[PDB]
Amino acid sequence: GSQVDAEGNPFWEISDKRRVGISQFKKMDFINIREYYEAGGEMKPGKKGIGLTVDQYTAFLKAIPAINAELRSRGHDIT
Amino acid sequence: SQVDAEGNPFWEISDKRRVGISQFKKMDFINIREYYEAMKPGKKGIGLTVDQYTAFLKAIPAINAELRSRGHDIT
Amino acid sequence: GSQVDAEGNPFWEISDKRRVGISQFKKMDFINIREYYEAGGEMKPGKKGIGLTVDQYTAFLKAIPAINAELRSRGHDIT
Amino acid sequence: SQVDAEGNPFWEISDKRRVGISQFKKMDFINIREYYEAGEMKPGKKGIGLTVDQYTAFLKAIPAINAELRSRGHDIT
Amino acid sequence: SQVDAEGNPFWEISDKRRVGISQFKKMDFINIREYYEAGGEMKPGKKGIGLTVDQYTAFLKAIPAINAELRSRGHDIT
Amino acid sequence: QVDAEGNPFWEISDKRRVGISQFKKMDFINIREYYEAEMKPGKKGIGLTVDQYTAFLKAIPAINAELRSRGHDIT
DNA sequence: TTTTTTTT
DNA sequence: TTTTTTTT
DNA sequence: TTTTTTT
Repeated sequence: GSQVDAEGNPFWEISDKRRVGISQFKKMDFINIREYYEAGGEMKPGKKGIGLTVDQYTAFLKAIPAINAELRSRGHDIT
Repeated sequence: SQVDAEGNPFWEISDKRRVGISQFKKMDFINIREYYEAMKPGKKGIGLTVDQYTAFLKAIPAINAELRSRGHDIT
Repeated sequence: GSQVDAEGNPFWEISDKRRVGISQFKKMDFINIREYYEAGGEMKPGKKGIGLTVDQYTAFLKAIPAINAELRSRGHDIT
Repeated sequence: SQVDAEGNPFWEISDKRRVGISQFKKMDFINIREYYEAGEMKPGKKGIGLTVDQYTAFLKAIPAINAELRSRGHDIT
Repeated sequence: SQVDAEGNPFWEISDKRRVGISQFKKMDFINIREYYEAGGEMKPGKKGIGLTVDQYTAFLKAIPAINAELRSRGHDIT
Repeated sequence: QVDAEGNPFWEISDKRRVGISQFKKMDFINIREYYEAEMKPGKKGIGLTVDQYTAFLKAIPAINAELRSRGHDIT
């Protein structure tokens, strides 16, 4: 479910140490997919990851049906 | 719908950026990564497991919702 | 018996590819039963497995006598 | 000690986690697995299936792991 | 005299049993093992034994005795 | 050397024997690990049928060849 | 300069 | 949305 | 004290 950090930036966990988040930066929005490390009971973002510009994420959303199909063909249950 | 040098399929999301599926040791990963010209993979990027990629997928409608409310159009 | 992984964590082999290990996360102890894969030297933990809270583990331990009894009535020897 | 739909026995280790024995390809398995609800209770992705040899190797390690857990402050009978 | 998927030599002795040489932790092992089919590719199974080079050589020393006893029980050995 | 059953055996290590036995009318050539109490046979090990053992014997020169070229010393 | 741990 | 398998 | 988001 949709959580929020200190800055009020929304994130969703996709692992125990991996998130997707929306942050703002130099007037633009960025969708980040990144590993988090633990630092003093809190979670900071780490070097392993990628920040998507809004358009790069929408190009991504369009390749999803093709990705989904190929996965199934390899025996995965994609709902 | 392209196919790379290894034989894995990809989809360009930028001049330098790709989404792909690769198999490393019988195991499947969904990679989102920057590429530089040799076209080799670089520092920025992430290798998602299937479980991780499906968790992502379930979060997508809400992400789009929050993206929308910040003024972006997603279909 | 108690071998130590790269990061100081105790593990016990139960197979050439499966292990039980103790490790910390969010400052709490987790008992992991997980299969490992080889990679450029060391065995690293894999995606196939389950990680137990300590109470989950002690609940398992409470179930062991009855499990042993049921395996024996299927002709397995259990020391 | 309870019985599932497949008639197998299980012991609950938490609200959505189970340990149980099953037969499959005339072999016995120790299963430690997450379950989810569906009109009723189905096994999930997270989990492992132990061959009895693997399970007996486990049993052998228990006193050692138990000692470790006590040295970290856990109460383990 | 054929080579497996990993790249090691082996010899069949049954329908599902191989003798093979593999390297592990810098030492050579001679495995006498049962294999199963899986992904159309025979993989090593639970049943078998891995010999260190010293155990295999000790084993070769015991062969003429083994052969003798088998012959007296009526088996032919070349 | 003879074990408790009456079978002959040959030590190939401090805990490992080669022995011949006779179960259910056939002859087995056993390569097995044994353990203390009065030694008794362990799970780890393999019992060959005479045929498999003869197939084994044919390989031996080829195996010795392989090991020798890995610098091992075999008479 | 790619690619597999950790609950409620 | 299950269920395995070398190497002293 | 001990590396580490954002084209």
